[PDB]
Amino acid sequence: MREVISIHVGQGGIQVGNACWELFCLEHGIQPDGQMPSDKTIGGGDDAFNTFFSETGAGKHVPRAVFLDLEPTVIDEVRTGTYRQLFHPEQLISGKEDAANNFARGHYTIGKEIVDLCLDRIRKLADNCTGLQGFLVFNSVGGGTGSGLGSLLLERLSVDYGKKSKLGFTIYPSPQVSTAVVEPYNSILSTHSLLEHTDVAVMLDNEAIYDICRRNLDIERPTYTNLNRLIAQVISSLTASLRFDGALNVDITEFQTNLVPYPRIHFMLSSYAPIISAEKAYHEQLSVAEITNSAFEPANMMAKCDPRHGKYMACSMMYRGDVVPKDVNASIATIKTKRTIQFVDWCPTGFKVGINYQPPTVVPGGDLAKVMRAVCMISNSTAIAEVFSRLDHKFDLMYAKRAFVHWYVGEGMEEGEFSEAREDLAALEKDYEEVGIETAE
Amino acid sequence: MREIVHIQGGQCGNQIGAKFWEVISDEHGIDPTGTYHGDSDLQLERINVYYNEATGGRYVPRAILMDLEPGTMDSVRAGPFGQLFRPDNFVFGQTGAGNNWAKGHYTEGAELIDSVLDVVRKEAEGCDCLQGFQITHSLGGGTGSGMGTLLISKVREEYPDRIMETFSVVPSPKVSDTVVEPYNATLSVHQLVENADECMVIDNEALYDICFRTLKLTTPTYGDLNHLVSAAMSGVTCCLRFPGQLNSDLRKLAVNLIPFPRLHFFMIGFAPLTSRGSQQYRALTVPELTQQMFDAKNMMCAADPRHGRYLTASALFRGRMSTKEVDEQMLNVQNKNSSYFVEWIPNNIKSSICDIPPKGLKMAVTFVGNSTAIQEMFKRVAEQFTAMFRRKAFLHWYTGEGMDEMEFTEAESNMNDLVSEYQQYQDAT
Ligand SMILES: [Mg+2]
Repeated sequence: MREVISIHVGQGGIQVGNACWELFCLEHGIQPDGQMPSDKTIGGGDDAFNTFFSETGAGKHVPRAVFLDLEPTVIDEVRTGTYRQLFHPEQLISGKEDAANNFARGHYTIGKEIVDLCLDRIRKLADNCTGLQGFLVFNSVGGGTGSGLGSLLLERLSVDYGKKSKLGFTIYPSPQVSTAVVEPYNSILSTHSLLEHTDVAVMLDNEAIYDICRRNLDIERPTYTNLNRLIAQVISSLTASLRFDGALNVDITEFQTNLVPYPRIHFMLSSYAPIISAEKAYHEQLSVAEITNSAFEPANMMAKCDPRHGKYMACSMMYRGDVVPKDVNASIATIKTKRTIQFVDWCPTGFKVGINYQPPTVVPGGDLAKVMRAVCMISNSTAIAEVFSRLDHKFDLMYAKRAFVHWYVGEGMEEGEFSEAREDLAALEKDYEEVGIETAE
Repeated sequence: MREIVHIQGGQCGNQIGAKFWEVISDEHGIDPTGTYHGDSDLQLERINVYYNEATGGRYVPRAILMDLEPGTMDSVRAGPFGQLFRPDNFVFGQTGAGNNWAKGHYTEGAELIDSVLDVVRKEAEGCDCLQGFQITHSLGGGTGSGMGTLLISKVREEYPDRIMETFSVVPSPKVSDTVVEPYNATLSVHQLVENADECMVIDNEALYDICFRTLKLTTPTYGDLNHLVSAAMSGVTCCLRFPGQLNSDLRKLAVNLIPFPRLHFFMIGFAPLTSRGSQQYRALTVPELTQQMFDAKNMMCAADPRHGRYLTASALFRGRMSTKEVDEQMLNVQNKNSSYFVEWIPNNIKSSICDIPPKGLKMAVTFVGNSTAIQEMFKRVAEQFTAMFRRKAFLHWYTGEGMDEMEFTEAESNMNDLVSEYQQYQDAT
C-alpha cells in the first residue's frame, strides 16, 4: 500500500545500508533470522513493517531493498553476517572487479555488466509491491560504483517507472577531508548525469559526523560504525509517517515539489538531534525548544556548509514522540524570529509539520542517549552552492592539468562530458545564484 | 425530514468528524455498538435527521468519508464508536494528494470522485427531505479541499436545492504549516465563493488561544480542538434536532444571515469556556454568556470584530431560561457597541433558543456572526500567494499537475474582488 525500497552501492554506502536494516529490524524488533519473537495480531487502520520487511507464509520477513556494487568483498560479510538468515540470496547482486573509482568504468565499462540483473530484481520487488511510493537509493561518490553504476541505475530506473519518488542518500566529498583526489571527477561526472535523473536527495558529509559525535555524542574515536549508526537514525525518522501514527503523517511525494519549490536545486541539509550521552541524557531535560532551537544551530548543521551563509527555503521538522502542535508551533514562530536567518522571501514560509507520536528507539551498543522527541530538519537554503564551487574549482584546475584523464578517456568517456559537466555546475551555480536573488520591488 | 449527511476529507477534518459524530453519539446516549441506552425518546424523536436505524437497531451515521490514503480510514476505523459505523462509507485513496491541490482535484481528484458520488447518491435516496449535509476539509491544501472542491461542484449541480454548509481549516497568519497553502487556498476559494452555501472559518491559532488562555490549558492537540468546534457545529442543528420556543433552521439562519450570497464565510463563538476552578469563581447567566458572546477571544477566526464591523450577528441558545432576559441582553448589546454594528441592518442581531442545552451544561450559547474583518485574512493569504507567484515558487510541483496560471489569476483578481466587495459594504451607510 505504502512501499519504499532501498538500494545500496559504494563501500560506505552499503555500510550505511547494513546499519539501516539492522536498525529497522531492531525497531520493529523482528529477530534477525526473519521472525518476530511472537505472533502478529490481525488489525487495521494503517500498515506496519509490510512496507519493507517482507511477509512470508511464516516467520521470514525480509527487507524490500537491494544491494548492488562491483566491489563484492565486504557485502559477503553480510553474506556471512548474523543476518544471513535475514536477507535473501537474490537480494544480493555484486560485481567482482569494482570501478577502481573510475566513474566511467562501473558506469560505462562495468556499467554494462550487471544492469539487467539489477532491473530484473527491481521488477521482482515492485511487482511484489503495490503502492510503492518511491525509491531508496544509496551510494557514494567514493566506492566508485556508488557514483558510476548508480548513475546509470537511476538513469534507467527513472525511465522505467518514473512516477515513483527518488529518495536520494549519497555521500558528498567532505570539504577538506577526503578519500581520493579523482573525487572531482566522480562527483561532477555524476552530477550532470545525476540531476536530471534525480528527483531529490540529501548530501551527507562525514566531518560533521565526526565533530558532532565527538562533541554531542561525546565520542572519542569514531568510524563508519558510528556514522552508519547516525544516518541510520536520520533515515529511521525520515519515513516514520508511513510506519507509525503521527499527527501530520506527511509523505515523500508530499515533500517533493514543496520542499524543493523549483525543479532544479532539489537537495538539502539534515541536522538530526537530539544526540547526547547517557551522562547528558541526565544532567539534561531536552525540551522541544531545545531540540528546536538546537535544530538550527549552524554548528549543529549535519553537513559542512554554513546555513548562516545561506538563506533557508523550507524546513520539514518531522518529530518523533510526545510533540505538541502548539509548542513546536511557537518554536516555529521563534524560527521566524531568528534575525540571522533569511528566507527565500518569495517563499515566505514553506513549513510543513511532522509530529509522529513514537519517540525514538535506541540501538544497544550505541552512543546516542535515549530521549522522547526527535527532529529532522530537512531544510533547503542558498548556502550549499559554495562547497560545490570548491568542487568545480579544485576539479577545475586538476582537470585543467589533464590529471588522471587518461584513466577515464581510456574507458570510454569524451572530453566534452567534462567541460560540459562543468557547464552543468555552471548552470546550477546560476541557480543558487538566481533563486537567492530577491525578487525586485 | 431535514435530515442531513456528513462528508469529510482533510488532513485533520477526517479526524474532526470522527470527534463530531462521537459527540452526537453522546448527546444521543446510544451505545458504541449502535443501540440506544438513553432515557428520553427525545433523543430518538429526531434521531434520524442525523442517524439511521438499521435492521436490528444498528444506529448509524449519515456520514461520508473522504481520503486519499487509508490511514485515517484505519485510524477512525480504530476508533471508539467504530462499531457504530457502516463499513460501506470507508471511501479513501491509494495515493494521497501530496497537497498539490491540482493533484487532489484533477489527478486524484478525477480518479476517485465517482465511487464517492455514487454511494453518496445512494445516501441521497436514503434521505427523505434532505435539509443538507456537512462537508469538512481545510482551505490550504488538498487532503480535503483537493476533492472537496469537486464534491461541492458535483453535488451542487446534482442537488441545486440542498444546503452546503462548509467548514474548512484556514491557515493562521503566523504559522505556515505549508507554503503551498496560498495556492491551494486561492484555487479552492475561487470555487467556494461560487459553489458553497455556508462557510465558517477554521483557524488553529484561535483554538490554541482558547485552550491556553481561556481554557487555561497547556497541552494542545487536535482532538480537544475538534471537541471545541464539534461542540458548535453540533449545536447548530439543535432546534432542528430538538424543540425550541424560538427556533430557526439553516435556511432561516442563512437567509436570516446573508444579504448577498457572497458572504457565507462566517465566524464562530461558543461558550462557556472555563477550566475547573472557574465555576467557583463564577456562575451562569444569559447576560454572562452574552458577556462572552462578543468576545474577540472567543472570536475563533482570524478576523477581528474589534477592527471590522458586524455585518451580522446571531445567537444560538440551548437551555431553559427566560427569553425576556435573552432579547433584553440582545438589544442591550446591539446598542452598547453600536459602532461595530453595521448601520442599515436594523436589529442586525437575531435570536434563537433550544429547550434543551447540550448535555452537561444547563444553558448554551453560540455566535456565528459575520463582520467583514476577514478582509485581512484574504489580504494576507493573497499576499503570500502574490509574493511567491512573483517567484513562481513551487510552480513546478504545480504546473507539473498541468493547470494554467491564468486560473491563479482567476481566483486572484477574483478573491481580491470579493475583498473589495466587502470593503464597500463595510464602507457604506
Ligand atoms: Mg565498489
